Amino acid sequence: FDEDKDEDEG
Amino acid sequence: RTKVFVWGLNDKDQLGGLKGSKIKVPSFSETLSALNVVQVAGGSKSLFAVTVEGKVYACGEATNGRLGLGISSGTVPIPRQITALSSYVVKKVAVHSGGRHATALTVDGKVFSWGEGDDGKLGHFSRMNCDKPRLIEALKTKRIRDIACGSSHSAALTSSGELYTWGLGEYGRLGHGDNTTQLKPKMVKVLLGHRVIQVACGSRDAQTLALTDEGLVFSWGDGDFGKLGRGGSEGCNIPQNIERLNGQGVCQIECGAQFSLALTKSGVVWTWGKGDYFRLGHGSDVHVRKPQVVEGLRGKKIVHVAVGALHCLAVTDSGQVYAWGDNDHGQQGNGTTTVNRKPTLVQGLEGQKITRVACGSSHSVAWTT
Repeated sequence: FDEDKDEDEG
Repeated sequence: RTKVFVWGLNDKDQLGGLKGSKIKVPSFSETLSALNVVQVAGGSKSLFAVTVEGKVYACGEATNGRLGLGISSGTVPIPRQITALSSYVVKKVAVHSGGRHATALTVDGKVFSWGEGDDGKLGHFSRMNCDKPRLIEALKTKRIRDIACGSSHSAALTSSGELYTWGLGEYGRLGHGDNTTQLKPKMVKVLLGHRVIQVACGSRDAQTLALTDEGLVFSWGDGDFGKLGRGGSEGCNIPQNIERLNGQGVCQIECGAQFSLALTKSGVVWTWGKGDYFRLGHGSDVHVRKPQVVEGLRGKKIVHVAVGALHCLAVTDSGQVYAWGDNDHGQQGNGTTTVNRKPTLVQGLEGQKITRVACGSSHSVAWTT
């Protein structure tokens, strides 16, 4: 977990 | 003609018309290459392009009105012109890799802002969002030569070298001696007497960097992970000189997520700050609390650099692009999702003499001139 990592939403 | 290449995360089509969510190899962007761009800039899952004509095009996630296109919910998958600025010639768009607001500077020195309004980062004496660019009235009587945006604050500097900051005051990122939020641009009086020529703003608990025409680098704001470059982790709300960089010839400064980067006239790159996921490029993921030369680039004359959240890009004078940092979304351009612990030559650009790079939160751009 890094607060500044994006999540691949699709 | 300018050939534009993009890669990295593309879930909200922030790469401007490519198929797939993780573009792991630099891919030619036909939509962006047709525009003849002078600058590309990357925000939080967003992309902005300024053309030689002076128009601005945007794509990616449109939440919080971050694209300045009159909307504030969906995504725009094809670069669309910011028609609100069509009567001006824009010179530069400022946006942070983890930013949801942006500013635009025209050739005649006018500044517009748009996007998320929290903490007064747009500078309209308020905290309102703006779906479309709005002229920053407080800067009208000033000839603005450069701009910069963090995630929660913004900056602009005049031709005479005075620096203005505004936005979230917490942890001293604005540099006025207190931690008060400024809803309007306020001049950093401490730096009066230096001609500030560049400024960079960070994200979250953010730092701010400033560069003078004498080569002096100043920093202030949040001190976590040593991103202020003066050792330890203590923050400050007054600009302090980064003594280590004195006499190095710093000509460009940038702020990623919790880390800072400098590039010198002779092509040397320095990084410092949070080390997690190898964003600093020293081979390890430990923190670096004073600026350190990125040894993996020694002997290579770097002419331009860009920083994302957890990744960086550097262009040699011979047109090669080197990348380091995290690769969860392919933003390294090594054809995989494997981290580059050290600066690594990017794939698929041989024969393309790159002169400029840009980064968003998790995506990367390179283009030629």
